[PDB]
Formats: sequence, C-alpha cells, structure tokens
Amino acid sequence: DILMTQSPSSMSVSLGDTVSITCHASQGISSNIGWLQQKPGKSFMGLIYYGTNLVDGVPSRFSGSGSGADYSLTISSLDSEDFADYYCVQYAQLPYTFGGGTKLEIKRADAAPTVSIFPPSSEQLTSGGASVVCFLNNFYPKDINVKWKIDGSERQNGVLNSWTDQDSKDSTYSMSSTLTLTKDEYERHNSYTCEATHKTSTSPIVKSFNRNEC
Amino acid sequence: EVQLQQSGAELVKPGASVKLSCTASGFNIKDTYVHWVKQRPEQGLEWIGRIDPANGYTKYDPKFQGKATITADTSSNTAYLQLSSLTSEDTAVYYCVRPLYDYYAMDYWGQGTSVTVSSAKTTAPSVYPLAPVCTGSSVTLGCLVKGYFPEPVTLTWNSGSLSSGVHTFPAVLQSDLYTLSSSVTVTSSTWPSQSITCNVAHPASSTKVDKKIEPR
Amino acid sequence: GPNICTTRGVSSCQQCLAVSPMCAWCSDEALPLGSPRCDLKENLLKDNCAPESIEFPVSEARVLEDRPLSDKGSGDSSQVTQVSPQRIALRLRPDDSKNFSIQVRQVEDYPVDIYYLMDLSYSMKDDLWSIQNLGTKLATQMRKLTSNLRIGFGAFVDKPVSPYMYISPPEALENPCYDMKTTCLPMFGYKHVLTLTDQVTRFNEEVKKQSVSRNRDAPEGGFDAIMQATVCDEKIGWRNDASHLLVFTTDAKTHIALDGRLAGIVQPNDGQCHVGSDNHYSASTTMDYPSLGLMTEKLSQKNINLIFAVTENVVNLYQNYSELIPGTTVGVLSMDSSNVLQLIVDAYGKIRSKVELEVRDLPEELSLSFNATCLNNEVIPGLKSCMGLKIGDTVSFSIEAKVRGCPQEKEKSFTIKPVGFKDSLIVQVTFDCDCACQAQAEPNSHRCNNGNGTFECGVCRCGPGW
Amino acid sequence: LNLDPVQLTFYAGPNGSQFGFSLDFHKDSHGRVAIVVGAPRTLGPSQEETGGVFLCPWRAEGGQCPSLLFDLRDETRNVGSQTLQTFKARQGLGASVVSWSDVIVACAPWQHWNVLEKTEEAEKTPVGSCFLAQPESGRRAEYSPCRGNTLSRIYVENDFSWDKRYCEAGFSSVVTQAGELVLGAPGGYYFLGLLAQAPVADIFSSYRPGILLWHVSSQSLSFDSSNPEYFDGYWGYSVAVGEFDGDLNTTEYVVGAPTWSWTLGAVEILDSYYQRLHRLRGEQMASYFGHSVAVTDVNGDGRHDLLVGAPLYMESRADRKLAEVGRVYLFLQPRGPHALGAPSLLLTGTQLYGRFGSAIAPLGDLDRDGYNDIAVAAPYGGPSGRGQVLVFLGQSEGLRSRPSQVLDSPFPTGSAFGFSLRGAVDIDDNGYPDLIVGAYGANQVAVYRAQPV
Ligand SMILES: *[C@@H]1O[C@H](CO)[C@@H](O[C@@H]2O[C@H](CO)[C@@H](O[C@@H]3O[C@H](CO[C@@H]4O[C@H](CO)[C@@H](O)[C@H](O)[C@@H]4O)[C@@H](O)[C@H](O[C@@H]4O[C@H](CO)[C@@H](O)[C@H](O)[C@@H]4O)[C@@H]3O)[C@H](O)[C@H]2NC(C)=O)[C@H](O)[C@H]1NC(C)=O
Ligand SMILES: CCCCS(=O)(=O)N[C@@H](Cc1ccc(OCCCCC2CCNCC2)cc1)C(=O)O
Ligand SMILES: *[C@@H]1O[C@H](CO)[C@@H](O[C@@H]2O[C@H](CO)[C@@H](O)[C@H](O)[C@H]2NC(C)=O)[C@H](O)[C@H]1NC(C)=O
Ligand SMILES: *[C@@H]1O[C@H](CO)[C@@H](O)[C@H](O)[C@H]1NC(C)=O
Ligand SMILES: *[C@@H]1O[C@H](CO)[C@@H](O)[C@H](O)[C@H]1NC(C)=O
Ligand SMILES: [Ca+2]
Ligand SMILES: [Ca+2]
Ligand SMILES: [Ca+2]
Ligand SMILES: [Ca+2]
Ligand SMILES: [Ca+2]
Ligand SMILES: [Ca+2]
Ligand SMILES: [Mg+2]
Repeated sequence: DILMTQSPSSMSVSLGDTVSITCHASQGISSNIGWLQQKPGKSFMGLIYYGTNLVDGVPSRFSGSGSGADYSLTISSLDSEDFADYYCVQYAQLPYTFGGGTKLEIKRADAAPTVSIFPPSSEQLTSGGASVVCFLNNFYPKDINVKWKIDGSERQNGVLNSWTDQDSKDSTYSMSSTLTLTKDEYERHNSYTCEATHKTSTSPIVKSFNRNEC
Repeated sequence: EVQLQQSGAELVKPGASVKLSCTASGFNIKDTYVHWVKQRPEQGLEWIGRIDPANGYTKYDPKFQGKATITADTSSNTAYLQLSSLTSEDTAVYYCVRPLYDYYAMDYWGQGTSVTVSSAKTTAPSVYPLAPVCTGSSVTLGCLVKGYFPEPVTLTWNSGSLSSGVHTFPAVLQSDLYTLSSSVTVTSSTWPSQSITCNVAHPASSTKVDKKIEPR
Repeated sequence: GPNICTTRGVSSCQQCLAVSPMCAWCSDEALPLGSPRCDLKENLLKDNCAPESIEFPVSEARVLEDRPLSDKGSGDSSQVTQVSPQRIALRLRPDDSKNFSIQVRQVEDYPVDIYYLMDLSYSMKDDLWSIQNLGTKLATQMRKLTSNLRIGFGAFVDKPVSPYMYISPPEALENPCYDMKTTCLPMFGYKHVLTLTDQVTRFNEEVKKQSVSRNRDAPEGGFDAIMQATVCDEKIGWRNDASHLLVFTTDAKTHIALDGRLAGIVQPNDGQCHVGSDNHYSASTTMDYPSLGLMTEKLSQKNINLIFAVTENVVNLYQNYSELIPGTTVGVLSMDSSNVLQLIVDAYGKIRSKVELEVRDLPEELSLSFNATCLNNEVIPGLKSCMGLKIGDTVSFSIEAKVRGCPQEKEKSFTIKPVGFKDSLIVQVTFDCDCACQAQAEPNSHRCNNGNGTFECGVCRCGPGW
Repeated sequence: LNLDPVQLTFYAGPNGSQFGFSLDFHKDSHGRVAIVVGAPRTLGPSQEETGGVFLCPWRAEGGQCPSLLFDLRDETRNVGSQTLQTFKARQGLGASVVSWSDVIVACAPWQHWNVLEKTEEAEKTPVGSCFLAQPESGRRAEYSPCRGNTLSRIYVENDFSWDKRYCEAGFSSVVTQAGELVLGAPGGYYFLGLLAQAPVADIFSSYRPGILLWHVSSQSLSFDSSNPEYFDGYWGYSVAVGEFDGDLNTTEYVVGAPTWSWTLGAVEILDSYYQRLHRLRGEQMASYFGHSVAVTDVNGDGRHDLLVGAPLYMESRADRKLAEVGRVYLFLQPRGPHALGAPSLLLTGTQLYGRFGSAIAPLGDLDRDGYNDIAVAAPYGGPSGRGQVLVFLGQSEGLRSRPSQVLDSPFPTGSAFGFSLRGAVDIDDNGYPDLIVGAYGANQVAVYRAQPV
C-alpha cells in the first residue's frame, strides 16, 4: 500500500496568513490526490481533486500543487472558518490511503495554566472508590504534561486524562486529569500531588493536599 | 443538490453485526462509485472499500476483508455497510463517500454514522461534587460524572444560569463505562456566598441528578 | 370501288405506300388521267398497268442462320446451339407487322462452374468439418447431369478493421482466438483459394487446410466476396460457355453498402477486381460494401447465378434479398452445412427450370408481342417466359413485330436472348418504305413545269427549294 | 430557385484531409456568421491522420481557413490501479461538426479507448469522443459518454449488456435550442445504437483535462434492448430535433436507424426520456432508410414536418428491373395529438447510383414566399455522376414534386459534392438564407448565395 506522510501534524497561525500543507507519497501518484477539510465536530468537505482542481463551491484562496510524489495544499489569507483539520488522500492505487492529518490552530501569546486539585468527595468515599481531580485551565500552547505524585513518588496506573478543543473566546486549551484509586489504597498514603510542566515556566506548577489534614 | 444522508448512531455488543445505511439525496445512487471510510482519533482515516451500485461490483482493502460487506439497493437509492463479528476496535465513525466529477475521487461525504461496541448495560452516572481544599481572588469548583453508559450527558451549572467561565471536558471510556467532568471559575466573593449546583442529565437511563457544591 | 388508297389523294409513290400496307403504286406511263395510280394491286392490273411498273412491297421474314438445336451440350469447343433460329431477316413496310418464331432448349449435359464461397467466421467453425469430402461427393452427383464440372473455393469473414476486428492485445491480431483457449487465423476480408478446376480432389485438400477466423459483430462481409468472386473472371476461372453457380453459405446477417462508415470507410464500391497475386481482397479496408444494385449489375454482366445457401435463422432475410436481385436462388442450409450437397443439386435444377426471353436494342418504333408454348404445346398468349422446365425440355415463342410509320434509318438490328443463355436470335430489320422507281428519278425534268420540278415514278414532284 | 449558381465561393483545406466532410454555420457573440468545417483526415503531429476542424470567416473570395485547434495528443492516466488510454490515430476529428450559440462541437467518432488492469483489459475500441470550443474565449472541453473502466471479462460474464465500448459517439450530432448536445452513437450497446445527451454548460463545467473518466450527472443515455429488431440497427446513424408532441416545453428527438429490423431501416421520434412516440419503417430493405433525417415545417402550418432519406432505394422499372437512385420521404405532422400517417410525398432520384437523399438540408424560406424549403443531395447524381443538389420549395400541401433549381457539382469526379449540406442561414446579410455544400472528395466547400427572385 502507498503510505501518505502528511506534514505538519499541526500549525499555529493567525488570520490572513498564507500557509501550506505538504503530503509525501511512498511512490509516484501522478496528481491522483485529493485534499479534505473537516471542521471541528462536523463531517468532511472536498477541497481539491486530481492535484489542482477545486471542488465546486470551494473558495479560490485554496489551491493544490505538486507532482510525482510531493504535493501541497496552500491557503492564501486564512479565514476564521479555515481553522480545521485537513487530510490528503491518494487514489492512484487501491486501497486508497490517507495522510495523518493537519490541524490549523489559532496562534496567540503564551499563557500559564491555572491548576486546581480536588480530593475525593464524601459520597464517592462511602461507595468504595476515590478519585483525585486536577484541572489545568486556559493555557497556551497546547503542549503540556501532567504528573501524579503520591507521597512524592510518581504514579502512572489509574490516570485518566481529557483535553478540550481550543476555546472560542480566548483561544486557550484546558486539560483534566483524574487519578482513580480504591478507598483502601487511597488511605495507605497521605500526600497527593499533580505537577504541571508547561513551557511558560522552567519550574513545574505544583498543587497538592494531604488526606485527613485540611 | 448532492447530499449523502447516513443512518443514526449505532450501539451494539461485541460479536454482533450492524448494517449502516447511506441514502442518496438529490441524485441517483447509481451514478458514481460509493465508498466507505472508517475514522478513529488515533488511527485516523482508513479506506474500507467501494461499490458500484449499478452492478454491485465491490472492492475492499484486504484489512477489512471478512468484517466489512458493502451492498446497495438502487430501488431505495441507498448503499449499505455491514460489519460482522464486532470488536472494540470497530468503535469508530463511518462515512460514505462519492466523487464529484473524477471517477476515482473522494469529494462528497455523508455526515457520518457513529458506532460504539460495548457489553455495558444502560448504567446511570455517579455525580460527585468537587470542592477545593482548605485563598486567592479566583475560585474554581468542579463536578465528576463517573461510570455511566451510554453517551451522552448534559452538564450545566445552576440550571444553565452560570455559563461563562466553564470547561466541560469530553467523556472518556473507563472500563466500558464513561467518565466526564466539568470545572467552573468565579470570584472568591461569589462562593460559598452563592449556591452553585451541578446539573447532570442522562436521558438514556432518564435521570437528572443535581449536586450542590459544599466546602470542606 | 374507291378505298383509303385513292380517297387519300396521294402525291407520290412513297406517300402511297405509307397510307396502308395494302396499297400499291403504278409507275406506268400509259395510264388514264382520271385513273388513280395508288390502289390495290388487283385494281391496277385490272386497269392494264404494266406488272413491272407496280410497286408493292410485301412484309416478309426469312431465316439466315437456322442451326439445329443440340441434343447434348457435352463435347465440342462450345459449338452448342440452344436457340434456333440464330438469325433472321425482317422486312417491314409502314404501319405493317410480321410474325416469326424462336425455339429455346435447356440443353442436356451442359458444362457447369460451381464456385463455393464460404463464410469462415468463428460461427462457421463446425461447418468446415462437414464439407471435407464435398468436392468428391458433389462430383459424384453432378456427374449424372454434366460431364464438364469445374469447382473452386473462396472464403470470407469481414473487413479486417476495427470495430469488426479485435485489435487488442497485440496477440489478438495474430490470433483473434487469443482470449479463448484456441488458435484461429488472423482476420481476412475475402481470399480466393481454388480456381475452378475439374480436379475435384483439389477442392477436398484445399478445404482440409482451411480454418476459421473470428470477429466482433455478427453480420459478415460476404457481399464484398460476392462482388470479387464475380468481377475477377480470370482469377476465379469462370468459363465462357458454362452455367455459373456461385454458392454463398453463411449463418448470419450480412453487411450492406453504407455500413462501412462504422469503420471510417466512405468510398463507394467501384465494382472492379482488387484481388492480386496474394489472392486477398486488397480494398477490403478502404472501400465500402457493395450495394444490391451494383451486385445485380455485375452478376448479370458475368452471367453468374447467385445461390443463397443460408441457415433457417436468416432464410427470410436472404429470401427478401433474393427478390431484390432477380435470378437469385435460396436454399435452407443446415447448422453445419451437412445438407449443402443436395442443396446445390436442387438449386441447379431450379436455375435451369426457366426460360425467359429478353429483348436488347429494340428500336423505338418497333413493338413486340409474344405467345409462349410451354409444357405440352399449350399456347399462353402475352407471355414470354416458361417455368417448371426440366433439363432437355424445349419451348417455343411466336413473335410479332409491329412498326409505327417509317423511321429515318432504314436498317436496324436487335437481339432476342433468353436470360443467362449464350446463344441468341439476331433480327436484322429492313424498313421497305421507298419505291424502286425513285432511284431512277429525273431532276429538273422537261415534263414538270419547264424544269422547275422532278419527274419520278410517273408523276411530277416539286424540286428542292420549293 | 434563387440560389446564385454563377458566382460561387470556394473554401479549401489540405489535400487528402476530407475538408468538407461535415460543416455548419457558426455565429459569434456579435452575430457574425462563419463556417465551421470538419476535415476528418487532417494530418496530426506524428504525421498520422487524426482529423481537424477549420473556422472559415465569411469572404466572397473564400480561400484558406484558420484551424480550430484541439488537443491531438494521446492520453494516459494511471489511477485506481488501472491505466486509462485514449488513442487519437485515425479518430476522424471533424467527421461531424455542429454549432450552437457561440460554441462549436466537433466529434471524432473513431477515437479509440482502452483500460489496462494488470493482465486484463477493457479492449481497445472506438467509443468516440467530441470536442467543444468557445472560439472567442479559448475555452475547451471534451465529452465522451461511452468511455468505461469495465474489464472485458465482465462484459462476457454479463452477456454483453450495456456494452458501450463501440459507441462511436458523435457519429451524428445536434443541439437543442436550450443548449443540450445530443450525440448519435450507432455502435452503442453492441451495435444496436444509442443516444447520449447532456447540457453543453454542464459538459464545460464538469470537464477538466487529464481526468479521462469523469461524470456529467445531468446527462441522459438511451437504453439497451433484447429485441432482435434493433440488433445491428445503427440507431443514431443520423439525429435531429423538433417539436412533434404539441408540448412546447419538451423537445422531441428524431433518430435514424438505417439497418433497423434486418436492414429494413426505420426512423423514430421520441421524447427527451427516449420514450418512443412514432416509428417510420423503411419501404425497401438495404435502401438505408434513415441514412439522413431533416426536421422543418414545409407547408407553413407551424407544425414541424419530417424528411427521411433512403439514398439506396431501388426504383422499379420496365421488364421487372430495379434501379438504385435513392428516395426521399416527406411526412407532414397532423393537427393535434395524432400519429404521422403515410408519406405525403415521395421524391425519387433519376441518376443510377446517384444516391439521391444522402443529405437533406432545410433551407428556411429561400424564395421568401412564406413556405420553408429544402435541398436534397445526390452526391453521385447528375448526367455526369459528379453530383447534384436539388432544391424543392414548400407549399400549402407540403412540397413541390419537381425541383425549382438544380446545382451541378463544380468539382471533378469523386468529390462527393453534396455529401454534407447546411442551409437556413444568411451569411452575407442580404436578407436571404444561403446554402453551403461540402465536397470532401475535393477537400472543398462551395457557398451558394441566395439572391432576389
Ligand atoms: C421478409 O419479407 C417479408 C415479406 O414482406 C416480411 O414479412 C412481413 O413483415 C411485416 C412486419 O412484420 C408484416 O406486416 C404486418 O402485416 C400484418 C397483417 O397483414 C398480413 O397479411 C398477410 C396476407 O398477405 C399475411 O401474410 C401476414 O401474416 C399478415 O397477416 C399486420 O397486422 C401487422 O401489424 C401492424 O404492424 C405494424 C408495424 O409493422 C403497425 O404499424 C400496425 O399498427 C400493426 O400493428 C404488420 O403490418 C407482413 O405481414 C409480413 N409479410 C408476410 C408475407 O409475412 C419479413 O418480415 C421479412 N423478414 C426479414 C428477416 O427481412
Ligand atoms: C459473443 C461475442 C463474439 C462471438 S464470435 O467470436 O463467435 N464472433 C462471431 C460473430 C458474432 C459476434 C457477436 C455475436 O453476438 C452478439 C451478442 C449481442 C448481445 C447484446 C445485444 C445488445 N443488447 C445486449 C446484449 C454473435 C456472433 C463470428 O462468426 O466470428
Ligand atoms: C398470339 O395469339 C393471339 C390469340 O390469342 C393471336 O391473335 C389472334 O390472331 C388471329 C390471326 O389469325 C386473329 O384472327 C385474331 O383476331 C387474333 N386475336 C386477338 C388479337 O385477340 C396473335 O396473332 C398471336 N401473336 C403472336 C405474336 O403469336
Ligand atoms: C406466322 O404465323 C403463321 C400462322 O398464322 C404461320 O403459318 C407462319 O409460319 C408464321 N411465320 C413465321 C415466320 O413463323
Ligand atoms: C494533393 O495535393 C496537391 C497540393 O499540394 C494537389 O496539387 C494534388 O493534385 C493532390 N493530389 C495528389 C495525388 O497529390
Ligand atoms: Ca462481422
Ligand atoms: Ca455450423
Ligand atoms: Ca414537445
Ligand atoms: Ca407542417
Ligand atoms: Ca419558399
Ligand atoms: Ca444571403
Ligand atoms: Mg460469423
């Protein structure tokens, strides 16, 4: 099968910028390539077919180019609607194959995350479980790491993470991390910590608490 | 206008089978090829196969050979994708695709059919209030919605009142049951001065529990 | 008493004869003034007119060549007589008529040419097997009817050009049966195989080496082959004095004129021979199929009897074509040509079961009538064709020629010939309208108004210029 | 009657190009009349016959014409694990040309096509193709509705149903007033013959170079058949349009099938959904009844009338003998919803092999008497066999039985003078409709200007 290496995985840009997505095939496909657009939480829209031909209804600010095994989708003057996912697909050979994808994200000034830790509720503890929740809200860029430390020692089993799409208002990202232990195991230890590592600070942002103590 | 209108979201058990539909709107399904594409967050887009509804001849990626069966009924102007011996990995979004002009292109896409394979029964969520620990100018509360099935759930604060400054995170599958959470941020003069309630509705089990956040 | 000859009041001997075939003229000098010199021949002699001065032509018809009808067409270098008499002299005066007879015989043991023109498309693959001893068995059966049999063989498929011809893959050109599990010949339009010969085993052995080809559409290009087998006299080998049987066998419809445009061919068929030393029809891919009218013209020109030996599924089609090409015979060919032998023998008998008279070069002023005598001395008036005849039978026709007035040319000749026959009756007509006394006239006669007139046949005529 | 046979205008193309095989009048956006001339054996780039098109500006002197350029390069596309191939050698570009609005449609009925998939193939066959041009803008488009990508083995396994591989699309052509191109494909459906229609605007808007296989969703194709009456009938040998059902909002098609029903021949009138409304059967087998069809109202009742040429009709003569001279049939459209009856008039040629009826051109109203007229071609008629064009004038009862004027070929023997005709257009703007006559055998076109009576 023909591998479609699409680059970059993502890019942070602003309105009016001229950006270019590239797609490399494992062999010559002679312009038998299409470009796709998937707006967040919605279906797909055809942009280009056969290398350079616009799909009916697509603005001319979109354009496709390339030959052999190297192709490019260029968007001149980005519009607020253009921030979405983009995929290349080759149909030179069966089976058809797609690229990894490219996400256009809004660029803005860096922003440190607001960290907040939350001990298990009374209700959950009386049922036999225990979950410590750590909220990391409104930060930029998206690249971030969360580390759970029980009594200062890292913990990786039982962690459950979830991220939000780029916010519409402030164009920031937010993350949620939930460590779930049993009630019995939760009481074997005292200190619970979540460390946030973001490029806005060389030192990790730390927030923690101690069981029983309040 | 060309429109591909697929079937509703399917919720099935492992080992069973499901038949998705893709109905042509504003054109004859017999006109062009009809493809099927599988989408997953990690694995990405995957081509399943195609059918010529005019004659019923099909093509398949050898990966899906066995599980995927593509058929079409020109009478009802509909194409079908049947998936057999379902597995957790078959949980994905499925699209039917047809070209615009180029015989071999992939230009028009249906809205997509959601498929979720699980043995979980209709389980109601467990709502837990998230109060901070025993200081600043801004305060952040939370609400945990653990162990429900299937999706989705609606989460508001004070019955849609407190909307701005809220982050409801996407659900995550935890051992055949979903887990969701949401945070809200206001000033210190607001809480605990003003009652803040987490309203969680799970229409599947028809439950609307509401937990009030209480300090420690 | 006075008749139309006198009451007309003629001026000259010529005008007298033009009144009626019964009128006569007296050129005698000693004739009373009141007595008319244009009356019945009996009245002139009654009026003491010198018999030598009487101009009274009598329409006659005497035979010049009257060879007897042959009892056998065998032997001789074609000294056979099948029409008697072969030549007569006919003399007619104005508005008169005369009768004469003609005998036509279907002579026994007459030489026969049989050229086997065969569809060799893939649908005829099994037919080839049936006819591997045909030349032998056909010689055995025709030996009872003729001692001078010559046979030959030709083959056709269709125009070797797309879309009739498969042109892919490259192997398909060398072997059209490539996509199947067999081999067949490359496509060919028409190829001459065997010139007409009395060596019938040549037919068998040539046929044993023949094989079929294959093309894309069911209608085949046999009409191209019929044209070439007709107009390529020297190559096919037709004999001057022989019955020409062109046996056309096929199991399919046929392409016709203006079909060639589906191959980009628009040039009309020229009706000329295009089969060279390689024995293939070289204009197959550059010249359109011939039209029914053009085929008819050549078949008639070369005295070729075309036989449609076709299968039941297309008999009606070819019967309908046969009606548009007179003289054509149709026979029902079995699905493997296993019955083609008896089919040919019956066609030959049906071909020689008719005698139809035909008139060539008849003057405008001459009209003819025919009384036919067929079967057993049974006169059939107004008929010039006999049917239901057998080899050896003889028929006869009574003929009457009627001339209207007198034509400018006094000597013309025309031909009575049966359809498809070699021999014919030549009628040499002479129009006796003038008088012998005119050849001895007297221009500027002293007897006619002081030289202002001419004295001929005993009277004075106004000279030239008056 | 009033065509000028003294002062002609001659256009000419290269030798052996068959310049004048097809022709048509063409008006530009400004209403200026030109003459589009097809030359289906014009040499291409590889010194091989591919055909060609010429756009002749109107000049009383005539002369040479500039080419209307089209892509003559063979095409290859490797897509979908297949190889698409077009072959333009001997394709016959210009075997038919037709003009509508400011657009020219020139077709290559013998353009070949093939699809390769590993060891298998679709087979190299003449699907035909048409080329569209907007000369003033330079816009180009193609239309080849019978191209497919089905492998040969599949047609065998399905008993050769819906087999459009030998269509020869564009063999004949016509465009409705609404701008819908209608192609004759006499080889479609294994030589039954089919029709392909698509709006010109959609042909242009859905075409892109290098695709080779694309969809024109608004197109409409006729249907295959199992009735042997249609086998080898060459349905679509000739085509024409007109109004025959009383509904002015619908356009009716007229299709010639000159070998329909075992070469009896036929002409069918159908609606835009290819549903049969009328069928005229040939009078005589192999006469090629339906070789040409013409639609025009000749008796001035506003109802379109039908003319059918059978150029190989054999007239009966004395002593039970037939003579091929050709025949033309006139069918007057009856008032209201009724079937076309027996022919209202029979016109029969006189010259042996003259092929009277090979082409029938509506002339409009030539002598300006209120009745439309026609020209009939006998490309090998006349006392010399050089070819003749005969003008018949319309009248309240149909057509005159005797020609008002005869145009003898000005070209040498073999020019096929009259093989293509076109009238009903005033090219010199004198208020009288004129006649252009193609003579591909001499690679020339003659223009006859109508003059005051
Ligand atoms: C070879 O040539 C023969 C001879 O011409 C053709 O046979 C003819 O085929 C025609 C079309 O199939 C037939 O026309 C029909 O005549 C019918 C009844 O009249 C006939 O009466 C004669 C008495 O002489 C009989 O032989 C016949 O059997 C019939 O009884 C009509 O009823 C018939 O129906 C009409 O159809 C037409 C369409 O064609 C409609 O317009 C009309 O509304 C009505 O439905 C039709 O007119 C003709 O009878 C027939 N002749 C003979 C002698 O059989 C073959 O078709 C030709 N074959 C090939 C392969 O070329
Ligand atoms: C079956 C195709 C080729 C047959 S062949 O190789 O034996 N050639 C014959 C001629 C022939 C061609 C076609 C044919 O069937 C035509 C099939 C028509 C079926 C179509 C008709 C239109 N509707 C769809 C089905 C029959 C004979 C030979 O003698 O070389
Ligand atoms: C053909 O036979 C007809 C009779 O069927 C002949 O016509 C008759 O000829 C005799 C001559 O003795 C007349 O007495 C009759 O009055 C004629 N009958 C007619 C004219 O009806 C005719 O002469 C014969 N013609 C030929 C050429 O043989
Ligand atoms: C003409 O007919 C008569 C009988 O009426 C016959 O005696 C005579 O022989 C015929 N003439 C010829 C030349 O045969
Ligand atoms: C071909 O074209 C030339 C013009 O170059 C012309 O003079 C000639 O007569 C034509 N015929 C042949 C046989 O060359
Ligand atoms: Ca054939
Ligand atoms: Ca056989
Ligand atoms: Ca209408
Ligand atoms: Ca009318
Ligand atoms: Ca008029
Ligand atoms: Ca004019
Ligand atoms: Mg055959």
